Amino acid sequence: FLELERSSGKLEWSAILQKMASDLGFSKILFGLLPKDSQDYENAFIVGNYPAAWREHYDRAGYARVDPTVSHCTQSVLPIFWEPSIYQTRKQHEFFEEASAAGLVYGLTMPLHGARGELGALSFSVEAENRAEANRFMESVLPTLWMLKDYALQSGAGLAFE
Amino acid sequence: FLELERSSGKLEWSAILQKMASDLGFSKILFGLLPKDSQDYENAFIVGNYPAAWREHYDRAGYARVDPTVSHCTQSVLPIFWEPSIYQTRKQHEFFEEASAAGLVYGLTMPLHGARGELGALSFSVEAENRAEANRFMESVLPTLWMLKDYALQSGAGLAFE
Ligand SMILES: CCCCCCCCCCCC(=O)CC(=O)N[C@H]1CCOC1=O
Ligand SMILES: CCCCCCCCCCCC(=O)CC(=O)N[C@H]1CCOC1=O
Repeated sequence: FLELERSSGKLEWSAILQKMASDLGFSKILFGLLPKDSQDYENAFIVGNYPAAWREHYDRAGYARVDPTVSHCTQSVLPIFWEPSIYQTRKQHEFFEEASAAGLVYGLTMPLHGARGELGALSFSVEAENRAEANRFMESVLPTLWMLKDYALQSGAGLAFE
Repeated sequence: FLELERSSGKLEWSAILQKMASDLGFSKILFGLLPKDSQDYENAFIVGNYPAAWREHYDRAGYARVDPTVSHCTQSVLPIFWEPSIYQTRKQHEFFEEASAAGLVYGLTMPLHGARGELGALSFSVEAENRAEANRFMESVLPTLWMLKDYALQSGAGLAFE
């Protein structure tokens, strides 16, 4: 964990975080953070290895308003796993359909709530045969991810905002 | 963890929170929470089994402004262990002495920061022969406490502010 705070630049920080997650079985991650009282998702500090095309489409299509993982993070500090049942509206189902196309079917999002009011999300996406297997994979490393999201929050907020 | 969300009142919640911690090896705990922008450290939402005489003395002496765990919580999301070196000022050394006499020698504080901008702390105090062994035992249950502090913050801020 230490290496995240004693890293020095965003490039290096992002690599380390990507490697920690990868080491926990996750090939794709996203770390997004907004400062206090903000809503400018355009100017949101973003880190990880989501497909670049998905990221740009996401941002263009205003999907942050449709993404149930985002609304959830505004309302809780607890993780949300990407289950069909979180995608409820037609919009959300079509978002689900596209997101699954970019290779984001299975995963979870840890809400991020910082000391200085920072708001964010750390998502981990995993590859598996089915949901039952994906969930086993995630559940096995869940207490580590839980520590990791707070470590990432503290060090990344310092990067993004100091 | 669910037993915490499935409880109805502060009475029931506090009993569950205290029993979990005890089952985990911690004889004393303190769960304190404030709403957003609050500085009312004395008139806060408090739960746990610290000695009653300690709490009364603490608040009356405005110890939340001296107690290093509280100032750390304002700035971070990461745990502060109750190490000798965190008490640096003379006022903190006199605090440390008085807390040691309440039996609060070995422990850690988890900073709490909620979705609706809640501010607080969840403390766990352990009885051990020495700081070597205490840190050892706290090390070994830290991933569980890490998950637990967020489950307690999410359900806690509910009962307190709704
Ligand atoms: C409350 C946090 C707001 C600040 C964070 C920056 C704003 C938008 C950043 C994108 C967040 C996501 O992209 C969430 C995610 O990982 N969704 C998964 C689920 C299925 O496919 C996906 O893309
Ligand atoms: C950012 C938090 C401010 C609001 C939370 C409630 C208000 C203050 C309540 C008292 C907090 C403590 O009591 C902290 C603690 O655990 N101190 C240990 C360390 C050695 O002796 C102790 O008593």
